[PDB]
Amino acid sequence: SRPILELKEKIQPEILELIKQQRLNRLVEGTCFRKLNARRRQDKFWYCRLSPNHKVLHYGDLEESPQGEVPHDSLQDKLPVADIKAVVTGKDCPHMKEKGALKQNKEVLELAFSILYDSNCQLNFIAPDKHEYCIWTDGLNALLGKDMMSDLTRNDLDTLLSMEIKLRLLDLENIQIPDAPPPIPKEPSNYDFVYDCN
Amino acid sequence: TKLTQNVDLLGLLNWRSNSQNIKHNLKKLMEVDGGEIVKFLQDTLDALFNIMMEMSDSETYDFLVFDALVFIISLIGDIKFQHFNPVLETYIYKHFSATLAYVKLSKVLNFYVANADDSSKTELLFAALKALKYLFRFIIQSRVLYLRFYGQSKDGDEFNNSIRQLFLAFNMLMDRPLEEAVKIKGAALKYLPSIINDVKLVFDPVELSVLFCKFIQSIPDNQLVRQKLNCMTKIVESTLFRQSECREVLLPLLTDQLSGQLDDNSNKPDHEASSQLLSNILEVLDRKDVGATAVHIQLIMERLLRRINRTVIGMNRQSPHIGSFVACMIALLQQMDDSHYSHYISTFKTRQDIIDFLMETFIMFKDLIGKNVYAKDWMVMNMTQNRVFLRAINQFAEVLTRFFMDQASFELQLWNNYFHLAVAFLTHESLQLETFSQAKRNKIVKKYGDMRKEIGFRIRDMWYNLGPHKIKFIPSMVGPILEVTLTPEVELRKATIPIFFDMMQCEFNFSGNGNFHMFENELITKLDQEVEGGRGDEQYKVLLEKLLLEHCRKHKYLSSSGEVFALLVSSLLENLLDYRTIIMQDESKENRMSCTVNVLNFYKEKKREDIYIRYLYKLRDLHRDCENYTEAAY
Amino acid sequence: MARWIPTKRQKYGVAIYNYNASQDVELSLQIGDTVHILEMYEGWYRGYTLQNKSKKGIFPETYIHLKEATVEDLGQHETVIPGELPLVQELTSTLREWAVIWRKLYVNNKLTLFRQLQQMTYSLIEWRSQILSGTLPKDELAELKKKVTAKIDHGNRMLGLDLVVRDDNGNILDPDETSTIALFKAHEVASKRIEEKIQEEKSILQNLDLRGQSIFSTIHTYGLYVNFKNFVCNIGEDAELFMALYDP
Repeated sequence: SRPILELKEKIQPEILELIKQQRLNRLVEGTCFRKLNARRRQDKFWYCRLSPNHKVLHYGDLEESPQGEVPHDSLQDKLPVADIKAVVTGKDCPHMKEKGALKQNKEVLELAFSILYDSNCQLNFIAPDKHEYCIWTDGLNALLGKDMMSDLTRNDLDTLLSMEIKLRLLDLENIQIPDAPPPIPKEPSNYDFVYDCN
Repeated sequence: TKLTQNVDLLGLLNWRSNSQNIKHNLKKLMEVDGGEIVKFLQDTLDALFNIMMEMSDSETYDFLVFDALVFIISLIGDIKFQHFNPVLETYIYKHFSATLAYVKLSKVLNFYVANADDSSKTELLFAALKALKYLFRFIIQSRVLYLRFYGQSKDGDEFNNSIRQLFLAFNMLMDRPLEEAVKIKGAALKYLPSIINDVKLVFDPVELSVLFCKFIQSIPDNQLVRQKLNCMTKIVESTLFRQSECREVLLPLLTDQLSGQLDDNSNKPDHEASSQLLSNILEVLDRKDVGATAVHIQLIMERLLRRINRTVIGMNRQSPHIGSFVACMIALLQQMDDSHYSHYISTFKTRQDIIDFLMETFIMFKDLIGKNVYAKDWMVMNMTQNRVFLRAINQFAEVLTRFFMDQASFELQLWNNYFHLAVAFLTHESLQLETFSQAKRNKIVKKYGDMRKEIGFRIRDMWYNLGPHKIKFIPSMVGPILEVTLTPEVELRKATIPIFFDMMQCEFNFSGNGNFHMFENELITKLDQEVEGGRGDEQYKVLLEKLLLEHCRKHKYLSSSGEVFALLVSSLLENLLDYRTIIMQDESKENRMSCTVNVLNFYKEKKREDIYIRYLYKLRDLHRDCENYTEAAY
Repeated sequence: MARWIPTKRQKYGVAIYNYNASQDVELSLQIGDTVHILEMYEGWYRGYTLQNKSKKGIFPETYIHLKEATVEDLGQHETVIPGELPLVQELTSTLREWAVIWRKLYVNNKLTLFRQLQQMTYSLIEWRSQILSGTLPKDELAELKKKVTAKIDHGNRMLGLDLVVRDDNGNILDPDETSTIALFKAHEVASKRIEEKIQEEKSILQNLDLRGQSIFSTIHTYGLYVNFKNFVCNIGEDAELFMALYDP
């Protein structure tokens, strides 16, 4: 399968592309995110929609919406990407370094992500579980145009690559691909087509 | 499977040495276990047959052999013994040895029929009725065995007569009231065609057919309707592979029952049964080998179509098997030729009755295309229905052109039903519908082409044939024709904008007194609603404008007026184009109000007061979405 | 690159690998590009590709594993066994549309149906592989014809797609506009199988006894396979062990 694997893993471009596209769609659709330590009647649900323009983030101190996102220009409708330095994830989050009343507990370490914008104010966020957290940071890295850091993302990429190479190889069944590609037959150096083109 | 535990079986097999016991053995055969019976079914049959030959004169023994054999075949018909039923027919064709069992058994059963009201022969005749097929396989085989054993049947008259007086026993038994023997009549109807193919070996098909016809006209015509439906159905099942000699003698009587079923208000048992009739008869008549019937197909048309069409006036309800009846007569359409249609479809009674007929058929068609009678999964059946309805309406198109067109001095207004029916049918299965799968376009075009294309060109040649009465018809059809032009198809639309020029030219002739203002007004209206809907596209309006503009160049100054009006149309269009694209692009508020005030202004330009108001209403709807009591008030 | 000829003995254009870009109309050509070649050259072939049935591509014959087979494998008897290989082409086009189905099935988080789709997909590709040849008995051929039609129209039912009838022999004969009423009741058969499946997914994929009852309504003789492993009993003598079925 060595030539087959060469052929397969050489034509990547579109697979990670589509996975990142899906991540982007996930951020655009968005859902109710969690604030910090939503305890004293604080909204553990509030939405953050990536723009239809993909230029603003519809994040705002919205209420406990079990449905999910409510569509409007949120309490903080703007989050341009031109200034998004990064997102601190895990212990790197300032909300994970808080030792005051907002001290995030030990059950939010993987729910730790705060978008770096303005270099001082971080969208100190908490996730409902690991997978959507990884997807959020994935899509944000897609806004940064970098790699996807969900384990399930690499799952999707490998399985799509395997299925795709599976769904191409049909015709060369009963035939082999030499590791060195079979010799290109010497074309007639004259471009002369005795019968017309097409 | 070979060992036997019963004195009775050994005695009956050994009946020849047990001759004093034959009468007693013929009744003790009943208590023999069937499992033991089919161990020596062959020998038991040979025993009984050689009995009722060796003392056929003693009709007591023939009767008891009859009774015992009938009881055995009834027992073998069991699922346990349905595997030895092939063994039983093996005996029939091979191991049978009775040279007069045909005479003897046809005789005994003629007695059973002529004496059916007897309640001791009632069960005997019944049990003979259930297996009539088996019993006269045996008997027709005994007849031919006699033929072989004697070269020629000197009983050649005798047995075929025994059959004929059995016909007459049928007729006299069932001429009696239904109460005594309703179940006997039912079994006769059921298993009588089970034996007609048996007797096809040794009887004339036509004489047999008419003997049954006599039996069936010995019917008092209000007894066991679906049952005789079954009877004829099993009849045409067999015995019709030889079609041209009984088809023409039974279809008389059978269209008799059909026209009785036309509307007797008692079809409620016979609805599905008659549809089944139609089914099997359309099969067999359409069965290529069963027999040529094209002229008899036309006979069927002339004697069954006004019939069944008034009957579907009756069965015009969607909930029942209306769809199955639809399948019936459209199968008829399929199996049939315009040589048959225009023969008398185009040549019915007085023009008023035929136009009433076409009113019926056309409203029915328009009511089937609406609230379609499929599950939407029947694109196959959809296409079938399309083709057959196409066939029917084509025939009605020729009758329209040759009997109600300029041909007729008046009543050019079935054409309303014609055109609108055709369009409403035409308004499904479009290019996006073709676009479901990638092969879907290909699948349809290969297997069906584009039905829409024929539909449209058919209607177009009809339109060109209308000639003057376009004016007398334009406002009625302004709406539908714009839609058919909307169809994503390039070619029908390309042919259809010139039809727009056609009727605006006609109203240009009418513009001597008036103008196409009603035409263009309705056109504009429907244009508004339709482009709101969102079928057409940009290249589409391009085609529209190119065509109509060009055609009006081919015409005069008022066609230049119609040109600038089509220009207004195109402006309108592209306004709706970019309008809707924003409507389904931004989904903000402000851009929506932007485009809507623009188009509103455009109505203001065109003074399309009503629709102008309408989009004013949409716009104020936007403003009290925005609570623009200010703007909403304005 | 001379000598090009319009011919139809080449339909199965076959690649070798992610093809060279040897011509302007050629790429790292897809492995399953059965290319309808409009022009016949000895060492090369250019015509309507599988991805693009509207564009040529000059493909080397050293890479063209040309097959004379057309769509139907019985015209030149390309069938490994008559009356079957229409199955292989329909299954190929089937998976063609399966491509769109699943590529959408990830867009919508419907992963249960999508995964049962995958496992049916693996089952069908392996059945497809075994029936690349005619090795299985024609009993298995018709059985797998039935099952492939079943799963195909099962996907259609799940997705509101077309209905293919003529249950056996390529699902064409009835959809070959032979009649109306036979076709009518055949599409009635189609809806009957529609209801059978759409009611039986929850009966077989979910329930376990109704499926056995439905099977046993078709079969009457049975054999209870009893596999004696080892006997534990303190007898001290020769033991006769009479094993039979009992009805208390």
